[PDB]
Amino acid sequence: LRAEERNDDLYAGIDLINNKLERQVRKYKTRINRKSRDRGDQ
Amino acid sequence: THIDYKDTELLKRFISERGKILPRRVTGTSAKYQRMLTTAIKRSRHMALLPYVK
Amino acid sequence: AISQERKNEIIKEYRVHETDTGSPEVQIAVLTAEINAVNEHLRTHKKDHHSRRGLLKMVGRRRHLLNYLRSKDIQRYRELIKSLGIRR
Amino acid sequence: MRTYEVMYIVRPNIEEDAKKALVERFNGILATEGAEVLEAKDWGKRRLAYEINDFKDGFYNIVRVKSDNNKATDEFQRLAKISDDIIRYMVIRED
Amino acid sequence: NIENGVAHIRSTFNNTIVTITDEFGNALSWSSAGALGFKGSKKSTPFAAQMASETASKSAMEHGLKTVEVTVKGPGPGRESAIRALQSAGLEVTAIRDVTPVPHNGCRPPKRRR
Amino acid sequence: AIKKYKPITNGRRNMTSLDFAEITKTTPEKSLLKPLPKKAGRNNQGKLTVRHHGGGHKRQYRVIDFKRNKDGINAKVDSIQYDPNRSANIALVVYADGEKRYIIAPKGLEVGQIVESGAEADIKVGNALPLQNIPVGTVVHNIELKPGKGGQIARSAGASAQVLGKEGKYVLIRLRSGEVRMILSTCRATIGQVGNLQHELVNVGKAGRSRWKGIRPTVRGSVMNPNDHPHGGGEGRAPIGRPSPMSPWGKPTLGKKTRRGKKSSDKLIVRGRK
Amino acid sequence: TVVRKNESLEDALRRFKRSVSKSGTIQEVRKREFYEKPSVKRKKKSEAARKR
RNA sequence: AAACUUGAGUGCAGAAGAGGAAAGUGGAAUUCCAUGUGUAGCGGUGAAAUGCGCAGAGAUAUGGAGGAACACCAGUGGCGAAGGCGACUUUCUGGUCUGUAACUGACGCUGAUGUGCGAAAGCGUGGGGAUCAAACAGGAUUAGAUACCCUGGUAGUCCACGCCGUAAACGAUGAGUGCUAAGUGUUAGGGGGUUUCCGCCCCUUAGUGCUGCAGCUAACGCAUUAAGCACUCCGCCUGGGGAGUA
Ligand SMILES: [Mg+2]
Ligand SMILES: [Mg+2]
Ligand SMILES: [Mg+2]
Ligand SMILES: [Mg+2]
Ligand SMILES: [Mg+2]
Ligand SMILES: [Mg+2]
Repeated sequence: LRAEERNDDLYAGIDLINNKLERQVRKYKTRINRKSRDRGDQ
Repeated sequence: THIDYKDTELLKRFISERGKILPRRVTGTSAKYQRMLTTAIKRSRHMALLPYVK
Repeated sequence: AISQERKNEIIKEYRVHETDTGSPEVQIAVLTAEINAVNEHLRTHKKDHHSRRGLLKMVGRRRHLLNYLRSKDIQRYRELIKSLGIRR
Repeated sequence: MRTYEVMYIVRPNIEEDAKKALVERFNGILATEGAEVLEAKDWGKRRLAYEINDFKDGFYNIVRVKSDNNKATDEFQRLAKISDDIIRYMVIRED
Repeated sequence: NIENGVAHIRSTFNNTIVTITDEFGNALSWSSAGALGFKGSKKSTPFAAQMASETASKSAMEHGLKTVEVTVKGPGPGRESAIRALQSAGLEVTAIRDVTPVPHNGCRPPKRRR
Repeated sequence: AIKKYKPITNGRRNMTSLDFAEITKTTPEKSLLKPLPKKAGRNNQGKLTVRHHGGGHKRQYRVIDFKRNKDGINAKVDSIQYDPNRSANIALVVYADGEKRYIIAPKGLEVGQIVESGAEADIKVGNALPLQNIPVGTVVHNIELKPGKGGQIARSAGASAQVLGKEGKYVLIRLRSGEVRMILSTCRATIGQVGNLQHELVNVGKAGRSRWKGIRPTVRGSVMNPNDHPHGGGEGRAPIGRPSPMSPWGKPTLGKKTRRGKKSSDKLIVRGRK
Repeated sequence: TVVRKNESLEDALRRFKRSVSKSGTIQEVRKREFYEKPSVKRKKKSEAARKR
């Protein structure tokens, strides 16, 4: 989980780092939360 | 000619092995024969000369 | 519509000479039979809208022949209004 | 001017002159208002293909009518539903 | 009552159910997959039909109805594995019918599943 | 079936009447009438025992037979007439025997129509015949509850009941209430639904049409003093201030069931009201 | 509805497995597992006909 | 002011059709009820639970009631101006196509304003209410829910009469008439040629598709069903938001 901000405010920039962090975790989880696939064996 | 709905023997070679209709793809009849057939096969279903299912 | 023995009957009075069907006043009279036949059907069947533009089209083909018939002889037009009842 | 071909089915569990009493009311109905029956052919017992009013057999009838009114055969449609013997019925115009 | 009957199976997409009865159906005995300790979603297996068929057939015992002429009434995974496992009981399966309810486009089925 | 009144007046405004198109003769039959004085809520002691009854319009009582006795004698219908004493219309039927009498007019009933009231009757609208001989599934009305007493059940306008099944000497039936009851099999019930279907849909639209019906006005309990009603006076408008709404005589009136149990027909009710 | 006798059960199945596949039962109830929209089956039948 | 027959229309003779409207008839399935027999679960899911059942559930068999649709035939098929139209029968009724040439003799085309049809969802007055199902209730999932999933469920879905008049109402393509390589399926005819023991082949007409020159296009692509070459008439556009809003 990487993210970068090139702001100078080291309190307002982390308001955007946590925004980019929270987006990337949801990409990771919905990648692996497609276990729910109805596959009935023969 | 014209299919009469009482002539069962020529009309029941076109019914299925359960009571369905064979398509003209597998039977091989023409277009206007098939739909002149199907208005006679369904008047014969109504007066119990042929079943709906067996 | 109307039967042929009804249709061949109505082309006897308004015929101009023998074997002249297709004349304007012999194909307005058979329209007025077909006008009056279908709006009696349409009177008891008020929901039949697809048969209504069949009526409204042959109203238009009767009007275009009445407007045609005045343009070459007016005295024949006055006789057809009196023979079978139309307004205008 | 119009050629009709009715076909009506009666119960199997009826006896002889009960059967021929019911066919002779209808051929008077199918002669009413200028109907003038061509002929009244009768099929025999047929093993009919399924189970209507939990019966197994039926006695068929074929009556051909030449009318121009449709006054006789809809009268037939009115009464054949009323009677509990005549189990199905179908008129069809042939052109 | 001895050695004459009708076997009814209807394996749906869950829970293969079997009821054996006489030739004029009066429910001689029945068993299911839930009656064998299969709680849920293991019931939609042919292996559930491997035991559920004979445990109603062999535990009938009231008349010795030992012929079946089975009837199939459901689209399921354990469909043909319930008649294959019926000759494990060995009850002379002599007439197999697929009598399933097929509509003539009669009613509105439920919604699509997203 | 129903006419709406144009709002020419505030009291005529939303009022909705009933045009009497099913009525064919607007005059009663002089030999089947009977005086009906009003007992406006007052019993033999002289005092008012049910509230909200008073002086409506004067009414004659038309004797109609709820028991249907004349077996196997046909009855043509003269006319469909108005009756003030019930929600339905009534039908003057005339026997081929010669005697005239009224029955409640069913839904589709026309003049010149024959009516048979016996056991060998065809299952047609208006014919009365015992519940043994009535086939299962048909709708039926004017139901006897005891053999010979006359029909009592499903008798107001638009009421019907369908025969559900047959026990040993009982038939099952489903009421217009929704209640499934066993009725004794040797009891009459006339085939069909009783007419005047649009009776429920009149907006009487006016405080005076209610008074012409004989309905005196109902003062609420919460606008009384606390010796007139248990919801008697607070200061200003008050909520009802008790655990339950209560009647003028101190019984809880909202929800509480008042059917007297340990009763003989408790064996006969199968399903409750729906 | 076909009776199969004078053999074992593992050969009556071979008749019955193809006496059901040549019938409108399994392909019919799989179609009516859920209501399809009245203009998407006209394309579903069109895809099941243009491919043949 | 006359004359003509091709355009347009009527005849005559053949067809094809889920074109409408009204009234009847029919079968399978769904739900509910009544009954027989019979015993522990049924149902449901990625897994469960809510829910249902010992006041006999489900399963099975017979019978009943009721509403809604019409499996198979069924097809880049048919019909209609469009919306649309799919059990069957009868009545009433509209249009198209083919062929013949008897007849009328430009009667034609387009069409502002106007006047009528117009999917669904809606609204009104009543009916009817079987399945399905917004809203709503409850159980799970998840990181989180008001979503997805599951159980249940009201309006609605259905009919009758009045409205509403909007859709990605789409071939994102107005109508009419000519003209311009071909190849190929298929539908409704017609004339031939063999003859077939009812099956082909060639030519032509009107539909309906798929390929593809010339030509066109900004490019995709279109191409005798033009988006090619022309002529008539009608609707409409002239930057994006603001806005189909005051
Ligand atoms: Mg009161
Ligand atoms: Mg008022
Ligand atoms: Mg009050
Ligand atoms: Mg006071
Ligand atoms: Mg007190
Ligand atoms: Mg108080």
